[PDB]
Amino acid sequence: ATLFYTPGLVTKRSSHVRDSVDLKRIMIMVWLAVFPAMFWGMYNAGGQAIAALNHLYSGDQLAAIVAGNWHYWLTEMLGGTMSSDAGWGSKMLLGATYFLPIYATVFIVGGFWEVLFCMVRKHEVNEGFFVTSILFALIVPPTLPLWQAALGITFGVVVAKEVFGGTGRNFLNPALAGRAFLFFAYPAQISGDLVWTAADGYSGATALSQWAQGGAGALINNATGQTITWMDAFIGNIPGSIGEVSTLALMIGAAFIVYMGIASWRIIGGVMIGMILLSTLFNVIGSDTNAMFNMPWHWHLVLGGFAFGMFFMATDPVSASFTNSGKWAYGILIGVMCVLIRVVNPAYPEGMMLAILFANLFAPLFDHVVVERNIKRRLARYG
Amino acid sequence: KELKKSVLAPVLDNNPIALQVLGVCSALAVTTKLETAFVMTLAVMFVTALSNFFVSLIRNHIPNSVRIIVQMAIIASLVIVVDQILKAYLYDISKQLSVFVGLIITNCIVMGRAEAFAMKSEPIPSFIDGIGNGLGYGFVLMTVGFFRELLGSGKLFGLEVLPLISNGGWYQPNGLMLLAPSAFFLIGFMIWAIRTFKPEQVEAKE
Amino acid sequence: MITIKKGLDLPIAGTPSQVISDGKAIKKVALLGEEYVGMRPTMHVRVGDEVKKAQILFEDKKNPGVKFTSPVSGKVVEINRGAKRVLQSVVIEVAGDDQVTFDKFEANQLASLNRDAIKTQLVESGLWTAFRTRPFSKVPAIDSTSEAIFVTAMDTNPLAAEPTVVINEQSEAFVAGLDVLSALTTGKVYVCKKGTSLPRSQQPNVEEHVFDGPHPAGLAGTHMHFLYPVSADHVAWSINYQDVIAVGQLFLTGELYTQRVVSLAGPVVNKPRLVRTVMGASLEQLVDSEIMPGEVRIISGSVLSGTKATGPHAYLGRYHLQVSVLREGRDKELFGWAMPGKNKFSVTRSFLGHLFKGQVYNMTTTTNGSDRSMVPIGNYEKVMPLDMEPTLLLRDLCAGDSDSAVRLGALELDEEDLALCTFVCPGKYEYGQLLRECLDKIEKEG
Amino acid sequence: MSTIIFGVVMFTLIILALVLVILFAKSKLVPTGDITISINGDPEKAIVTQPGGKLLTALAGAGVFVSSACGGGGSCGQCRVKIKSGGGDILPTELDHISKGEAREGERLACQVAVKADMDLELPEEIFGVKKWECTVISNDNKATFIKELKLAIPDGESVPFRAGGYIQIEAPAHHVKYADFDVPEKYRGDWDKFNLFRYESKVDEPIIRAYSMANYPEEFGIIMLNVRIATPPPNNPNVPPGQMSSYIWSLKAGDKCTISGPFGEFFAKDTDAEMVFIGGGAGMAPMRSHIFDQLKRLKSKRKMSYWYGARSKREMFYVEDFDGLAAENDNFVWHCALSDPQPEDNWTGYTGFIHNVLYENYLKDHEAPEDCEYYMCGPPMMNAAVINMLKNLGVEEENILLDDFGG
Amino acid sequence: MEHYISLLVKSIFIENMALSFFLGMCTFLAVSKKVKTSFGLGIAVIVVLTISVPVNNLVYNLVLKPDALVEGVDLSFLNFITFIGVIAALVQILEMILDRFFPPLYNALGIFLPLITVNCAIFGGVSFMVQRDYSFAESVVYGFGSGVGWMLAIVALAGIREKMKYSDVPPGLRGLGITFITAGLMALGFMSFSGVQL
Amino acid sequence: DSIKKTLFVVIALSLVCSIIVSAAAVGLRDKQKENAALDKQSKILQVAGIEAKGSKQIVELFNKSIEPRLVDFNTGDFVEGDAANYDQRKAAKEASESIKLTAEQDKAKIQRRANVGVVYLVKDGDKTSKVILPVHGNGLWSMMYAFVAVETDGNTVSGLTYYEQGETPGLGGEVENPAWRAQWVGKKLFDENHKPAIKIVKGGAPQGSEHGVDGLSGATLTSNGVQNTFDFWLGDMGFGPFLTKVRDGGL
Ligand SMILES: Cc1cc2nc3c(=O)[nH]c(=O)nc-3n(C[C@H](O)[C@H](O)[C@H](O)COP(=O)(O)OP(=O)(O)OC[C@H]3O[C@@H](n4cnc5c(N)ncnc54)[C@H](O)[C@@H]3O)c2cc1C
Ligand SMILES: Cc1cc2nc3c(=O)[nH]c(=O)nc-3n(C[C@H](O)[C@H](O)[C@H](O)COP(=O)(O)O)c2cc1C
Ligand SMILES: Cc1cc2nc3c(=O)[nH]c(=O)nc-3n(C[C@H](O)[C@H](O)[C@H](O)COP(=O)(O)O)c2cc1C
Ligand SMILES: Cc1cc2nc3c(=O)[nH]c(=O)nc-3n(C[C@H](O)[C@H](O)[C@H](O)CO)c2cc1C
Ligand code: FES
Ligand code: FES
Ligand SMILES: [Ca+2]
Repeated sequence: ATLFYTPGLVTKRSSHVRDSVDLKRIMIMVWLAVFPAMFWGMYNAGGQAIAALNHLYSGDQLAAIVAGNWHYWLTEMLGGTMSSDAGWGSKMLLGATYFLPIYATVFIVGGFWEVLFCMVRKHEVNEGFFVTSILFALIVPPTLPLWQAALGITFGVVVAKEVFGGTGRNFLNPALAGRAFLFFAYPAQISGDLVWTAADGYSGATALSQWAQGGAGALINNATGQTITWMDAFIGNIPGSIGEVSTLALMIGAAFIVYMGIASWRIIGGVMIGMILLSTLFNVIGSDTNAMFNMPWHWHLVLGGFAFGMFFMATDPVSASFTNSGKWAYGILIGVMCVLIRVVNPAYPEGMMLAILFANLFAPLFDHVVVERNIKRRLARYG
Repeated sequence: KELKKSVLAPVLDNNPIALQVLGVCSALAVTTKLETAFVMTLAVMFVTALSNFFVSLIRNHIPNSVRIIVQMAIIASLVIVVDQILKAYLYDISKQLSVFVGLIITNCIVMGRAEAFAMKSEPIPSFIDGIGNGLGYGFVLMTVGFFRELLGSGKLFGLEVLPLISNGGWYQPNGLMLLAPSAFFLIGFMIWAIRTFKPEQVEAKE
Repeated sequence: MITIKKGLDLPIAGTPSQVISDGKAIKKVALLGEEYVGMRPTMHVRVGDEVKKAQILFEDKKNPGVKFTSPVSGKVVEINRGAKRVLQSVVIEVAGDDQVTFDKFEANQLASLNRDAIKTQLVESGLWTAFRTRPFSKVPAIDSTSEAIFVTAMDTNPLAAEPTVVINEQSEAFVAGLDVLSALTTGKVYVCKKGTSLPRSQQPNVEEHVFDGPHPAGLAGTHMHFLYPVSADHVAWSINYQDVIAVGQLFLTGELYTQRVVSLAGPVVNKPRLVRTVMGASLEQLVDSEIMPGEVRIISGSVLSGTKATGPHAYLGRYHLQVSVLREGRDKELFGWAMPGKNKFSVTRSFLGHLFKGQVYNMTTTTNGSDRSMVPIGNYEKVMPLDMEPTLLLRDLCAGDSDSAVRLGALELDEEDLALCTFVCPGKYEYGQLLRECLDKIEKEG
Repeated sequence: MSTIIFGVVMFTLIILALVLVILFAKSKLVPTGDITISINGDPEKAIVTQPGGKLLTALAGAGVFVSSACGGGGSCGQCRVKIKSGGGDILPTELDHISKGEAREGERLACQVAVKADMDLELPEEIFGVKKWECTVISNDNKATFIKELKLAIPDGESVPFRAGGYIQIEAPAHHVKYADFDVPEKYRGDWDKFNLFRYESKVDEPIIRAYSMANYPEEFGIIMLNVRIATPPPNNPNVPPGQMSSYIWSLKAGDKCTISGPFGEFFAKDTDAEMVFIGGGAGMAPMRSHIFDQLKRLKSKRKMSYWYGARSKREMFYVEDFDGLAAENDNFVWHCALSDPQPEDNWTGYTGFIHNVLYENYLKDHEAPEDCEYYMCGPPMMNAAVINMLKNLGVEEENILLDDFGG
Repeated sequence: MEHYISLLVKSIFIENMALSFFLGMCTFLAVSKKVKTSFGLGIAVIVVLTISVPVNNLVYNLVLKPDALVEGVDLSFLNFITFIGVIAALVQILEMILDRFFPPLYNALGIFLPLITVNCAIFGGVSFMVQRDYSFAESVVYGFGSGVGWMLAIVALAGIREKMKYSDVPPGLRGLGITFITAGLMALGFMSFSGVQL
Repeated sequence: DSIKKTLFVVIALSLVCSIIVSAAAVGLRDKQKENAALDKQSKILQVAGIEAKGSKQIVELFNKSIEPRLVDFNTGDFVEGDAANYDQRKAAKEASESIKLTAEQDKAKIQRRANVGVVYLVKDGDKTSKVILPVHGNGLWSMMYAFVAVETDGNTVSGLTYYEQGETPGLGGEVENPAWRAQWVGKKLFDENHKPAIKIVKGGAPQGSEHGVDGLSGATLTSNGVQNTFDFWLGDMGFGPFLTKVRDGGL
């Protein structure tokens, strides 16, 4: 309807000329900014799946595993191959047959909840769901069941957004309120080591559990036998979620939305300052039995979901602070809580989701402190 | 029959967790299992009824200075007797109700009724009001416990209803139902349903 | 010298050529009734009564004693009344030169007058309506005074007239008006200007201040926030430079001096320049054979804060000093929001227009987008130079929290101050009407 | 068995120590003096009282209610006092009833306050100076099908000091009533027999207090002239008791003195050149007769006036000759009337319909400036709400309308 | 001196009274409209909690403990009545000591300062102290930590409900329903400290 | 009102309530003790294999088949003392009955160790058939307590149960699974060199090996706890010397 055409309205009152930006352009720019991370995530998921399958099985056993799962036999039908000499085309196709069902079911179910609430409360259906659906489908593991994906997006849309009123009226992160529902409800399929590498019968840990086990010397990639260098964890050759692994593509995508004024360099610098300060404190303290006290900042930055969280999920405008003085505090709190949940909490090997969902409650307190200082400065007759 | 409307006013017209906000901590922390929900419903009903009856019996001679001390003495003696009887004949449920067999003293329903209705009425309508508010509270306990226990472990009173995967069935339990956020959400949507079936309890917009 | 760093100089095409040329012959004038805040008129005329210059047309029910008088001598021809019989305009048709005169004084003896003589002169002449108080932007009551009269002697609106070109012709009247204001006020007179030179008054309590930077460095609200912060019990007045020239000419000649120099400009005006024009003139006769063919919108004031003049409102307002005309953008475009909009203006850097420094745009009256809810991407802090919290303040205004908005600072404001926040909002809100509803709530609540 | 003895002794000691320390700390901390209030800040009529307790009971002990309608909760917001002394903290229910601008001076609700410290209260407007009178009944002739027009007289021939349109705080005695007890004149009995209205029986257990309105001007001494509407419930079930003060009158035989008091002063006519337009209300017509006769005789207003008035039938109509003679002797007056339910036996030669339509389609639409006028209104709910819609649709702002209705 | 800081940090964050043990919900969800009223009630709860926990620890360790008065006699059934008596007496004498002065804090809370007696945070704090068998200094630090954690949670909810003036809630969920769901989301966010070994 | 009236009414109320409360509190301690004993007697009879249903059957089987003793941990010898009244959890808190574990031996993170310990001997008429050792350590969310039923040779395991755990029930609370407890039967505790050899393997056990049972799937951090309990308690600070005496034939 009004997706193709601008509405052709005119202004009725005081400002007879307006800007040129709208929620359509803003949310479509943020939706385009994660396309490099999407394409690399599909490539890397396919590469890890093929490497694990050819490390485990071989020959007729590999043929029996291939002909017994539709992600493998469809990929070999459409033209690719599942042997060790696979191309980037076959790797991205095998990543696509894992990612695209999750994106499809998340978009359709969340769109149904959007349309139902919008028909009941008699509004016009707005954007922002374009951002929420892709950010949800890019942070769940590549082996997540479709019904759990539907439940996660149902919780995220209904309980966190559409009860409070829609776009611009909630207070949490709707893409992370759904993942927290999945993470605390069905944690057998979103934790561990059976879930991250999208293979069959591959049980091997990842980069943040290997450090917490045995330090930087235990960062070995069991599929290939090689070791995980910093350039590998920076380029994005590690197991993990779909589109979180590549810090280079995340920086390349988020430099544009930082330049355009949509994402906030205040929050990004706050998260970086908090991470650096707490990780340096833990380095200088040091411990003999906890192997995470001596993880430097240039390793905290690249592993897990720190770069995706800091760039695309800590910079949500509706949930953040509204003051320039409070955005630094909100970012610093996010960084401190992320490094703290990583280092000293042993049940969870990564803490960016819980850090963001914890600072979303204390952002309006920082708003209140800054605006109360301003009200005192006003009552003293200087503002 | 005045007793019918007296016991059936607070089941849906004046529900103590829906319209008033009294007795929420026990509603959040007992409803994990339907057996403990039933036992807590019965115990709060018993304590509220007998407390209202006694404080209405001596309502003329209670002084203005130490009315709080006298009311908490009566409620605390009743709850200590209830606790000894539970620990003697219902020991496993008493273990599952670890500290909340003491917090019936500081539950707000018992003292709110003993202050609002007990001090200005007759013992028999006081007893009836206590029973009615116990019922109106047990309704919310029972519904939240039904949804939480069923969707979170596939059981009702311990009886197996939905066969789990570990046994070999088809259901995989929702691990969030055993935590208090699920109680919060279920009570919120129950208030939505109650106030959309009865629209004279809508909070007026400011 | 106070410099403004946060602001926006809007690049719209058609900047006028600052020379004063003669205007067209004006045949109808009108005294608009809706544009005075909180006025309830009691009409002193009906259709067909012959009036004079400075003869009363209506009083005020809520501000007793003030008189609104006709700008020109002629004959009433129309009294338009809208829904619920609200007064819109009193259309007068000019013929003749009959007028009501007053007393006159010398040049140097103006500075030492009696305050009540000054006030009765202004009230009988109907030039008392030039003062707009702050807060609440009403005409001030006839028996109240103020310690700060803020004279606005600069103009940073888009396509606005240059004040020095006007003032350099009527320097003696400007200085006499400043001396009268110095005698009228209790404390000081705050002449706010830019870095050029203006005629100065030799009174000790007439102070000159230099404001620079982009808009809104040329608003009385910004001048008040930086020089005399007002509140519920501190009340400051306001008057632009043309009305000070009017006060000076009134006290030097005895006759109400009603001429104006307005800036006729826009994207669709053939030769934008300054014109001479009587007060409250008819814009449809002002822009006769001055506009390109095509549907156009004739605003009375700048494009940021100006009353659209169509029909019974097609007359120049009281407090407006320019006319701006522009097209009508009623076209549907396929995928218009996804273009690399080289011909599209924005404060942010989404569009490719920001790389082309020095461009001017043929901006049309369209709203690029539908009404949505407010997502604060950080646009208001870029174009609000004051020491307020813009996102919190505007969210309180949209929510309808009068007490909280007053506490955050919505007493010092006027709808021409939130014009830029209305301008740069991605949700396409209009905060002027919300501020007016909030201030009307504060007034009615007492 | 030793544990039982120790439990008893330690329970008693543990309770008694807390009771003793609470009583000791209270006897050290809380005041015990005799606090004082002074009415109007005056040495005479000042009242000493015990600390605590609401101010509602103080004037009730002093002998006036408040001038309140409701004592419980302060929901109507009747009790007000203009206190200049320090009373304490403001309460939001006061700030609901008394807006910020008025509450800035200190207009507070009385029963919300619990006076526990010293205070000089204002208590203005001579509510201490209210006295009583034992009004006799003259007759209760029925002028309409359902109306109860009423005449009373004050004992020994004087005049109530009430300001114009001010209804008294009239009270009622109690006596159980059936409709068969109610005496009916000749024409209205047949249609009341058509509704067979003698069928219901009612009980008056307590003397009900109802501040009805009266039907004369303050200068008319020696006669009080009250007013009473028909008492009628939903007529499917009239067994529930309707209108206890009305039913007290509907079988009353005249000549018994009635202890009543409490005048009011609501209808303040402004002394200006304001055009007055009195829009009718059927029952309660005579309040406007009272105010217009006060403005004719007591004040001698020569400004332009009007009495648009609504009627169901000419059988329902009453007091015609009053306004007929008034418009005859008067220069600046005109009076009209319209049928709500037209019937053939009148053969009516005037206006008909609702007062909403008749006023707009006769007078106001071609009027010059209705915003300068002044409108008083007292009548039926929809026949008043439609007229408020009409007047807001035409101009006039809220304060220029002066509303007062039966029960608001 | 690292141990008592460990106890304070734990009792503020890891074992929050309002959002990890879920006690006090009636006042937590009823008095959460304005942040200044929430601040005042938080300070009152802090004072009453840090007074009530050490005195109850003294009474327990001197009298109610098994074999404390006479060997062979244990009086641990008077626990509940002793605790609620000491809490009620402390609240009453503290409201008198307060109400002498302080029209700032008096009538700002108003009705709820009598209602912090029947408030499960204080009784839960006393019962958990008795269960965990603290000493006197650990009792003081635990009481102060629980009080500051409760104040933190209620001031957070007040700030959220003052941010929610802009929102549009369906009419069935205006007020109590959306307050329940807001508290549920807050409790979901506070599970970051759920596994910490402190 | 009257101080005499308030003091009299509070004394009378306190007397009545104290009589009722003290009677109802003293008159039930026997039943509370019986229930608290039966709740653990059921678990011991269950891990001994003897089926139980009903309170009479439970008390009758426990008094005729199970025979508790007291054992000193360090020397590995028997110590005379009251068996049915001992509380090892509370005796492991006082400094006169427990020792401070240093960090190099405390593999299981329990931080203390009682001086005397309690076991249970399953009797078969006159012969001793089994010996049940209560072991515990730290998991992820709680202190996991358990029993283990060792046969008379001091090497063989005949059953295991977990009667106190607070893990998440889908991931690491599978220590209470019958399919997981049913693997421990027949496994050896020690090797031929008399060293602790119980292994929790990650990814499934070898097909019938006598030293490694299946680990919990997706729950390594609790599998480390289940490994550390036996790694410490089969060591030298636990049931090591007593197990040597049982192996030599001290029963
Ligand atoms: C200044 C002023 C002037 C007034 N003047 C008049 C006047 O002239 N005439 C007049 O009648 N009132 C007048 N009133 C209103 C007066 O308060 C009413 O008499 C009052 O509302 C009825 O009180 P009651 O106890 O007599 O009614 P009750 O006898 O207790 O009966 C209740 C009232 O509602 C009706 N009713 C009875 N049962 C039901 C039921 N089940 N459901 C619904 N309605 C029921 C009855 O008809 C009756 O009027 C005036 C009020 C004010 C403030
Ligand atoms: C925004 C974001 C938040 C995340 N939060 C968590 C978390 O709280 N806990 C967690 O185990 N994984 C979280 N993850 C996934 C981790 O990045 C990582 O993929 C996962 O923890 C696997 O652990 P690993 O780092 O060893 O691969 C999050 C990912 C993203 C993108
Ligand atoms: C909500 C939640 C609860 C968990 N509970 C446990 C648990 O109780 N026991 C356990 O061993 N692991 C638990 N885990 C998993 C741990 O985080 C741990 O990462 C997992 O055992 C993976 O270890 P591994 O990769 O070395 O096998 C839980 C995970 C989540 C998300
Ligand atoms: C830079 C930017 C980042 C955003 N990040 C998120 C996000 O992380 N999760 C989400 O659900 N919506 C996100 N949105 C969409 C929007 O903010 C969301 O609907 C708000 O939470 C409104 O509820 C983002 C929007 C922008 C412009
Ligand atoms: S707080 Fe639990 S009932 Fe009042
Ligand atoms: S009516 Fe009782 S206080 Fe106003
Ligand atoms: Ca132990």
